Amino acid sequence: MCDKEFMWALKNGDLDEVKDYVAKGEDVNRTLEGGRKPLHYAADCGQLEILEFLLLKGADINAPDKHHITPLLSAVYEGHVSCVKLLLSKGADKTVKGPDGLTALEATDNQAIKALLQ
Repeated sequence: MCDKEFMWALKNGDLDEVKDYVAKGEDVNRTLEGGRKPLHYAADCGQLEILEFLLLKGADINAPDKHHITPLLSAVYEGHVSCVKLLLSKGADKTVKGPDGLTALEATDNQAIKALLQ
């Protein structure tokens, strides 16, 4: 009944706001938009701090089924890749849901993304 605050937080780094909601009892898997999880906005723009958060609890780091993709690639085409680093540190593999060797290979040419293909 208020996705705005809940959602507008993942992106505006209001990590303190998304932290209060899950403070209830593990609920890191609610499509706030219509077909996306709170890990795309956090990865796409979570000051790299928000992604590790809602991931610490559950782990939509792989959940994806209809999105046929995992959030590590979300940061890949973002230039942040500060998350991908501490990301696979948990696993998240890299091609566990992408097309194929795309992951970091066909994703770009900067040595930061290629860091995940390491």
